[PDB]
Amino acid sequence: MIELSLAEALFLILFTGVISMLISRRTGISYVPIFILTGLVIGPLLKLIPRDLAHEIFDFVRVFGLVIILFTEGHNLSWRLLKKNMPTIVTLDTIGLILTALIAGFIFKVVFNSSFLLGFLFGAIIGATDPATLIPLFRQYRVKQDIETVIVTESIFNDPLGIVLTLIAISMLVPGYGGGIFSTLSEKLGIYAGGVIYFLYNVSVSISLGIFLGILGYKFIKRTGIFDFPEIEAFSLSLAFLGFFIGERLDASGYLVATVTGIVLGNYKLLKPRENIRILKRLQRAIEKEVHFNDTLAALATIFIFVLLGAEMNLEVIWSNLGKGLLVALGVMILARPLATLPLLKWWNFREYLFIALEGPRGVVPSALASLPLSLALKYKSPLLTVHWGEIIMATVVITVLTSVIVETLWIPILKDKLD
Amino acid sequence: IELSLAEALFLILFTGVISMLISRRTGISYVPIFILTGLVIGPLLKLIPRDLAHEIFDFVRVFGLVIILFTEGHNLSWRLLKKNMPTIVTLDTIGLILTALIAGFIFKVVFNSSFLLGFLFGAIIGATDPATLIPLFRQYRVKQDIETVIVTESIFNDPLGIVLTLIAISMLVPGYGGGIFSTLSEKLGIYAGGVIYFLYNVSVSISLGIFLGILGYKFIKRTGIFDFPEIEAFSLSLAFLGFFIGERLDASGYLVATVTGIVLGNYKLLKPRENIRILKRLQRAIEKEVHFNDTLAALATIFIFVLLGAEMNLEVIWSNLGKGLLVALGVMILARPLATLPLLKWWNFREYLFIALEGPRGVVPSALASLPLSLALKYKSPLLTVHWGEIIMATVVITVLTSVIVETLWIPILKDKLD
Amino acid sequence: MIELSLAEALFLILFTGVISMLISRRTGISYVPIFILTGLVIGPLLKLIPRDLAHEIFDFVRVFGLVIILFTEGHNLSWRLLKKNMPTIVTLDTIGLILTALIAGFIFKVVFNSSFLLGFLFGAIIGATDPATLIPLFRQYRVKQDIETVIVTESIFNDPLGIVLTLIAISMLVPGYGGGIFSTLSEKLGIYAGGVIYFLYNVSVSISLGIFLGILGYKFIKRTGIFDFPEIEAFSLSLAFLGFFIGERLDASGYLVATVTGIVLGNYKLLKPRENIRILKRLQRAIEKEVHFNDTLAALATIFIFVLLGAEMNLEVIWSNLGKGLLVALGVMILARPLATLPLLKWWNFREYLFIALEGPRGVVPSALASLPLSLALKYKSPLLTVHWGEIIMATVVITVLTSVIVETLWIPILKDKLD
Amino acid sequence: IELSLAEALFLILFTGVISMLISRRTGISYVPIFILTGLVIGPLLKLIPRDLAHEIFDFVRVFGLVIILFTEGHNLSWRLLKKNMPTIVTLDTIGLILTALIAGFIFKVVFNSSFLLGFLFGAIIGATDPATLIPLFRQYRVKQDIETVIVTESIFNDPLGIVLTLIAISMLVPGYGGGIFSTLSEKLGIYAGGVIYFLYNVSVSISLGIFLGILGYKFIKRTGIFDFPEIEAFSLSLAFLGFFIGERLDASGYLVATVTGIVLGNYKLLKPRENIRILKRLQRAIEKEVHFNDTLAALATIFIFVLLGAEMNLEVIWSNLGKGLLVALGVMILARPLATLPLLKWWNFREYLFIALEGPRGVVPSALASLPLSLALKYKSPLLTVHWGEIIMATVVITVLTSVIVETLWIPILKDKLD
Ligand SMILES: CCCCCCCCS[C@@H]1O[C@H](CO)[C@@H](O[C@@H]2O[C@H](CO)[C@@H](O)[C@@H](O)[C@H]2O)[C@@H](O)[C@@H]1O
Ligand SMILES: CCCCCCCCS[C@@H]1O[C@H](CO)[C@@H](O[C@@H]2O[C@H](CO)[C@@H](O)[C@@H](O)[C@H]2O)[C@@H](O)[C@@H]1O
Repeated sequence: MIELSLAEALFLILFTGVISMLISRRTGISYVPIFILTGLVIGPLLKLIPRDLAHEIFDFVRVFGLVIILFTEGHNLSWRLLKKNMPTIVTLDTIGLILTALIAGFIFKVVFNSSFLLGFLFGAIIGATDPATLIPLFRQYRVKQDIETVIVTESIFNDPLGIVLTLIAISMLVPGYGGGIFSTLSEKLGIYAGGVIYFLYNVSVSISLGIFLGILGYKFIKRTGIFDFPEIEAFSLSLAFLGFFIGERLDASGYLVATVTGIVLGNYKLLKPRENIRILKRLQRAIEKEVHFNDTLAALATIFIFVLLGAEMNLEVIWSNLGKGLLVALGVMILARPLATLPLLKWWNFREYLFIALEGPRGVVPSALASLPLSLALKYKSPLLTVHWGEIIMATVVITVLTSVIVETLWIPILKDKLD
Repeated sequence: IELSLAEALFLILFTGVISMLISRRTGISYVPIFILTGLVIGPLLKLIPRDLAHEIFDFVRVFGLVIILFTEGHNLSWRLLKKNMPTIVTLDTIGLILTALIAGFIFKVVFNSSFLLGFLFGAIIGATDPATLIPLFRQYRVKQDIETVIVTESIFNDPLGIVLTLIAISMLVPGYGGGIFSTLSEKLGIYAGGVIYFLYNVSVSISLGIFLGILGYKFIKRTGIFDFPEIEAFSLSLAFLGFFIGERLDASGYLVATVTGIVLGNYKLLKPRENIRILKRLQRAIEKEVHFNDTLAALATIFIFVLLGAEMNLEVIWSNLGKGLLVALGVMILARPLATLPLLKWWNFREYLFIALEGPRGVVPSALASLPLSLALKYKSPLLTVHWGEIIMATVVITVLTSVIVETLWIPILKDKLD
Repeated sequence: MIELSLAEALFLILFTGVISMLISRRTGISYVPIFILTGLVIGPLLKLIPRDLAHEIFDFVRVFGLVIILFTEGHNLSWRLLKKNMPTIVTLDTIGLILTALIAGFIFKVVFNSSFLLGFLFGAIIGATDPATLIPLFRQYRVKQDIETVIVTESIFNDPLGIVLTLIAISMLVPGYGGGIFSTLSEKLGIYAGGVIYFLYNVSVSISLGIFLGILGYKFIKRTGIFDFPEIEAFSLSLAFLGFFIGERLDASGYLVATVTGIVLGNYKLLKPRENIRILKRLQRAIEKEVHFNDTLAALATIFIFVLLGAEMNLEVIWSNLGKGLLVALGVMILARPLATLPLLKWWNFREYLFIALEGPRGVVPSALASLPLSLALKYKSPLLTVHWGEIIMATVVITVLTSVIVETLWIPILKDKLD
Repeated sequence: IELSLAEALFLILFTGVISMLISRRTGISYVPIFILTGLVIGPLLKLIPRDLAHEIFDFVRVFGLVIILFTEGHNLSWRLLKKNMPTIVTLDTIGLILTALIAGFIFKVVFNSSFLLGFLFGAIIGATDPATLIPLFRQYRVKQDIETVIVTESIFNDPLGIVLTLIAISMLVPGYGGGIFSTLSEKLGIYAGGVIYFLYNVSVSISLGIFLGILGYKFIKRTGIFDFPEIEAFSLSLAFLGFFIGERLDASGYLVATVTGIVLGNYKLLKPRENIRILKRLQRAIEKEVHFNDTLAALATIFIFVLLGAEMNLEVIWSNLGKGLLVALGVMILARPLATLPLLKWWNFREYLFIALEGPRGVVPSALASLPLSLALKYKSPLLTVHWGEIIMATVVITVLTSVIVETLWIPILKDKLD
């Protein structure tokens, strides 16, 4: 079939998305696994959408959708609230993310023999976190104000970072894919240390440039004074993708850049008392509307990601490695998190921290990166990265997300009473 | 790969923003600014690979159009249609087709091209979109009913302006797509077959259209979905469903989507059935949904215009503007009136001359500008030399530009000097 | 596989061609059906070459190969020898070709219900003749000098003409494919008469223009005086394809044009006694070499055509309609020819003509046009021309060529003694 | 579709003919005339769509090359090779590679491009083909052995000039094709891995080459085929077989074919086995076959050159000729000698300087000119920006032109002033 098949796919996607959201609206079950299972049914079960096409879309979505999503997530948070607990988090992401990634790598490595790189990329994928399916649930069981903040921040920050780790890990697996400066710093200064140097490098660059472009955007809106639709929205998207582009060109993760810009505009209010208020309020409201708009967009993107992930998976590989994946998953949930969150114990009680450690689930970003290695393997051949291992990784990640979301979402309340 | 895409989207959207700025503060209509800026971005700076832009255009040509026409379908009043339904119907069937033919004759006798090619050009330049005229309407206080009938004309010509292109296109491909139209053409000749095919198309499209609209509303009732993002996802879903099925039955999915848009945009009808209580809520929810979609459609519009700007090549358009302008003036001065003269029986002569004269060509042709060239270049069909493609496309560009601008300058003079 | 699969295909083609030619060199059996069967084996039997790829090549070959072949065939004959029997032949081709085409159309029509057009195109395909596999055989059994000439001429002339009929017939089946002037003359003056008017038209145009370009070529070689390789060869090809191009642009069969040019250069010797002989002999020999070269080329092309035809066929359709095809074939052989060659009886005896009528076989051109309708059906969809009918036509043609060549080649000698 | 193709072939071949004419009567070498005429035909007249020409080039790049290199393999003397085999081997391995590297350094420091891109450029401009020099050789009476070693250098550099390109190309594609070279690069680094890969390639290619050659001759004996067209079909068949299998085992099929060409061209060897009676006949049959194939190869050569002429775009080449010429002079004056200095140990200094200086770049680079651009444009690989492609290609054009012409003008002066 021709591009009308793509449209058909689109309709099926959105429709099923709506349906699933209805299920969640009508049943306390999180919408994520519903999305996934729905994708599975709509895909492999009924062969309505083929995996090849599914992936063909999935790359596009993997880019744009994630950009929008991350940007918006950038918009959502509040800098004061994060500054409140700033020292805690930076370590938390940096150490946790990497440590979780590394240890799970070791974890993955044992279950199926693989060069570390494979494991490390697995963890790098599972790196990110998404308690977006818990945030409502927290309010639903009188969860304290304080921790929700730091967790939210953790997710919003680690989402792009998991990618970086992933892109780093992948770059290690395939020579040409690695950017220039990484290659240089690697050959020159080893891979272990090179990873770190490039880490601090691209992080610093990305965040700084993100700030730059962000405030530049703010000033632009200031002078231009665009309070009316749709130019503000268009400008927003253009800005995000700009940050992403430039960021990626300079061998950095443009995702983090855009995200950062989102944080800026989302939490930047600098003005001279000489300035009128006729414009500040207009820009405020404008920003608000644009934000909500992109919230909708990001929602769409999210739905796409989960469902497509659903129709992406190969049942055979899954079932074949069903159990193993499970062990890996629960293992990750109950070992990777607590062990990588140990060095925060000096800030909260042996009981207190246990919650936030044991609670962290895995969602969007890893769901979107599950097919990436497979994508490459299909696109480019490499002995280090077999297609086989691609399918394996993807399957395991699927299981991981499922298990994580389900178990965490289910066992939240029990924790509360049993800890507070 | 995707990096270049990101760059492109960035500069396009940014471009659009800037263009809306300069249009805002200079008061000039935004469209020509769009086209010219796109011109800058593609060929002038050589920043954008024309062919990639062509790919993106291949993307937008269906989806952007679907969305745009859907939202257009929303912004409609069934009542105001009901008032002048015969005027409209006469204007969008007979008038449109006649316009196509006439334009065809023009193109033929100006380029020595085959009449089929000319007719293709006509079909492409059929649809109109005077969204830029509206502010001038409410500003110079043009009579309401006129504005209404013109608008309602556009909303209907946009999708009908598409099928006719697909017709001529299908006529160029020797196999005729092996579709219904092929058969009809074989059993009754191309003319008759074409007519019957048209009627089939429109009929089924509208029936299935209102069908899906109703099914949609009903679905909302049973499901009771009133919140973002569920409602929007639903809307898009329905749109593309309509389109997909539409084309699946060889009918203009665009027409279908538009019709569904009409349904939703004009559905306070089954309100007295259920308690109005929740119904008001769904009404306003639909309203905000519509607004959102309006924004989307605006975006897609920007895409289309700017991309059209970038895709053209100055060599051809220059070498052929000397004739091109003449073609444009030609259609503006001859095609519309001769096609709208049957409408003289209902309305006044002055009113007639006005509504005929004021006929700007907008988005839809721009979206179909590259289409013949694309099909020619891709399918490598013998009847469609690529040069012909460039010719048509350029001609379309000229036409659009000139039409939009002089129509935009017509009003103040055109009103007072006759009405 | 990538374009190396095409190369593989090439090797297989030529190799098997060589093999088959060895068989014919080592066994009196004509090389044509050997080629075909070889193609069948190498194709459908072993799936070494897929039908899709096979056809993809087959279009290319269908063009260029035929051009070269027809051109060379143009070169081969001698104008004096044809002028000897000129009145006989013109009628013979014109009437026979059309009549054979028409009657076989009726013949095809009865065996399987079809609109005439289908039958007419069948006959149009079977139109051409190729006794190239008999020409040696004639010498092998002391066949008289006279008839071989007229038959040779008949083939060389009817080969392009069968195409025209075919292209005409096809054009009738698919609207857009028909050229401009045919369309006009058809709508204006009916299809029956339109066919004739366009026939005389494009024939006259093609032959005239062919002469023009031909002598133009001769003069060019004269002034330029290119006696050395390879410029003469390149120029030859360029000329042929030129004639073909221009011919096709003016809604005429460029094949016939090129062929005609070939006839010209092959048999044109005009010079002033004032002119030296140092150049005439050089151009003579040059022409000779170029001719032989293109003979080789044409041979290659021929091999391609037959073998690819072999790997093109669908065994299922064949077997399904095996018998029917046979009846059609022998029917054609024993009815179409004699009945369409009746009006030459006023020139030769009731016995004499019977030979040349009953002997005409069908070869190259029809072998190359067997897949054309199918080609279109696959490329373009049309209710009048189903893919089904495409496969059918192709199969029937295959059977026809096989049967024709085999039976004629086998039963030649018996005729001689039993008639002379 | 095919109509345009026919037009193209017509004008190309005709063009070639004319070019050979003007080259014949003006005495000037035919190659630059080829390139310039192609220039006329493609961009100048806009007669030929550059991209279609690119397609055709994609066709010729394998087949034309296979034939050309095969026939080249024929025209060879095993004896004369045996004489200076070490000189040759040293010249085609170490010398060639060194030339590539040096050119790479140049390209890098002149365009700021990555060293890999430069090296790609080097690999492309590696191979040489001085077929235009031969007449000047026999005319100005250059020493025989020199001519021989240079020729035998070319015949071997042509295919080796290809693999190195495929190397750098493979290096650009991140997956490295997942081939042997990938593995070797992973286990031993790109340098070592590349070397070992090279040795593997050459070894297997030659072994299998002579294998197929022998198998070919033997086949002829058993089959006793001495006549057109059987013999020719056979030849081509064998060539493409060699190529196919060659590439199937990730080896340069070009190298294989060339080697088989060497085998056939130099096989009077097993004559004393069988009665020479029929053997003389097969010998001469092989001779005429070779001649035929020579004609073919000439044709393909014309194709390649003219097409190269048509494919380029004057904008880029102009905007970058200022540097381009410098790059060319650069390689001619620096790359060869520094790469041929190890050959100083065998031959005299004057002879060395001569054979080094006189190093024209011919067909093979021209065939690989568009290849990086093609792969970049098609695969859309991130490391290969299309602009880079245009740059490389143009640079190659400049290089070829200048090299050929100044080398062609070198000889008369270059001989007497030092030898
Ligand atoms: C700018 C002019 C003032 C207008 C403010 C715009 C609305 C911002 S307030 C904005 O409202 C949402 C939908 O009503 C609420 O979202 C809530 O989430 C709940 C979680 O199950 C759902 O029941 C929703 O129905 C809603 O009650 C609230 O969490 C959010 O903060
Ligand atoms: C121009 C200088 C003189 C050289 C003349 C070139 C050769 C032209 S003569 C040219 O020779 C062919 C191959 O030997 C012959 O072809 C013959 O056909 C026979 C049919 O089974 C085969 O046995 C062949 O071996 C050969 O004897 C002959 O029919 C043809 O006419």
